[PDB]
Amino acid sequence: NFVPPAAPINIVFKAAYDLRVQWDWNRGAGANVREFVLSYIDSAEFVRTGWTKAQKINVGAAQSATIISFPWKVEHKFKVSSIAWGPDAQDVTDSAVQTFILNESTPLDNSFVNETGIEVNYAYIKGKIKDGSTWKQTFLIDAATGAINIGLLDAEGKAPISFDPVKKIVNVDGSVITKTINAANFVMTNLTGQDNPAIYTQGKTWGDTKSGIWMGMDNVTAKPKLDIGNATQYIRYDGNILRISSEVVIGTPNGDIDIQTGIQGKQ
Amino acid sequence: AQSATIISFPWKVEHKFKVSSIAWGPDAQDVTDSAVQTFILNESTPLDNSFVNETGIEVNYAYIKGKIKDGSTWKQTFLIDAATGAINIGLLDAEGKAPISFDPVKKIVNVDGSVITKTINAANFVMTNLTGQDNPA
Amino acid sequence: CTIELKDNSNANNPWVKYYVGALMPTIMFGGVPIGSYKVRISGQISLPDGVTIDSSGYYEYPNVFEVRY
Repeated sequence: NFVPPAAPINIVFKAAYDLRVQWDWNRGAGANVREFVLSYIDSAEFVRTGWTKAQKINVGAAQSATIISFPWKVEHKFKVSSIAWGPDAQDVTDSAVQTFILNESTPLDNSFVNETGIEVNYAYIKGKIKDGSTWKQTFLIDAATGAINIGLLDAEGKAPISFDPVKKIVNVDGSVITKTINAANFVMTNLTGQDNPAIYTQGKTWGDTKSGIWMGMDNVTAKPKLDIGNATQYIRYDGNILRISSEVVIGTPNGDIDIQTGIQGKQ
Repeated sequence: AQSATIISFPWKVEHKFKVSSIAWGPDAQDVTDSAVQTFILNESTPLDNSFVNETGIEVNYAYIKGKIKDGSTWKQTFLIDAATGAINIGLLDAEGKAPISFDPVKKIVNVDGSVITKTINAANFVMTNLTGQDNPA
Repeated sequence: CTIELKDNSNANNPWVKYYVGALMPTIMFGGVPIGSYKVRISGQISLPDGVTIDSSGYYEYPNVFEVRY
C-alpha cells in the first residue's frame, strides 16, 4: 500500500511581461516530494487537446516558479504535480487545473523582482535572496576551483551541499537517493558525535520483529551487531554471543567421498 | 555529450582535432582516442548556421535555465534557481522529470540512475525499496 | 550489576544508569555525552523469591575523568 504524494494545496499569481507562480505544499502520512513540475498550455490548445505538446517548466522541488514574457491577454491553464520515489503507477499526483489570463486589471506586483538577486562575475557565479536590507548567498560557483555550494547558508555558515574537485570529493549533508551505486569501498563512518554507522534495509532495527538485515557498530554497547531474518527464523549475533534460530547444515553429503572409487554395502 | 562547441575559432589557421573516450577501468586502457583529423577555416569551407538555433541559455535574476529547441519549441534541460539554489539537470521525459536534482531545503540529492565513487563514507547505508518491485540488496 | 554516572562539572546532577548486565572483569559501554563524570557501581542479586532483590551500597571511584572524545 503506497500512498502517492499530495498535490499542492493552492496556487497564487504575481505579475510584472514576467509572471511568477508559487504553490504551497503541505503533506502528512504521505509520500515525500522530490520534484515539482508545472505545465502551462493555451486554453484554446487545451480545448483542442489535453495537456499534449504543452510546454513544461521543471524545478528542483521549489515552491515558486517564474515565467518570463508571458503572452498578453491570452487565456492559459496550469497544473502543478508533485513527484515522489514510488512506482510509476502512483509516482506523481497532479493538482487541480487553474486557468489564468494576463489582464490590465491584474495588479502589478514587482516586489518579487527585487526580492531575489543573481550576478555573473569573472570570479564566480552567485545567487542571492534579498532579506530585509541584506542579501544571503544561495549558490556559488568559483572560477579558481570548481566548487559549487548549493543552498541557503546556515547561521554558522555551513552550506547544505558542498563540492571540491581539489580534494576530488563530493560533500552532501543529509541524504542521497539513487537507483543504484557502484563503488570500491563502502566505508561507513561515525560522522556525528553519537551516530551509529550501519547498513540495513529501511525501517529495520537489530533485535526487532521486522524482516530486514542489520549490520553495523552499536556505539551504545560499543560492540558490532548483526541480524538476518524475520522474527522467528534469524541469524542474530551480538559481540558477546551468537544465536542462530534457523536449522543449520554444515558440509554436503559425500563431501569426502573417494572420487576414483565409490562406496557400497552388502550382506 | 556527443557534440562540442569552439567559440571564436581562428580563421585561416589550420588545426588538428582528436576526440578522447574515457571509461572506468585499468589506467592502461582508461582512455581511447579518435582518429586524428585536421581542419581549416576558409572561404572554401561552407558555413552552416543551423546549430545556432537549437541551443539556448537563459540568464535572469530569477534563475538560470538552459533550453533546447525541439519541434520549434524550447525544452528545458537544466534550471538553476537563483532563490534557494534549487538545481535540476537533464531532459524532461513524459511527465516532467529531471534525472538529477538537488534540494538544499530538504537536504536531499535525488538521482534517477547510478552514482560511481571510488569510496563512500556514509553513516547510514539504508537499503531501501524505491520502485517497490525490485528486492534491494 | 548496574552502573550509574553523573556529570561532576555541575555542582549537582542526578545519577543516571548507563550499563545493566553481568559483572565482568572488564565492562565496555558507550553512547554517553561529553561532560566529565563521576561513576558509582552497585550490584544487585536476586533472592530466591523473584520479587525481592538485594542491592549493594553504591561504590564510587574517587577519581573523576572526562569521557575520551
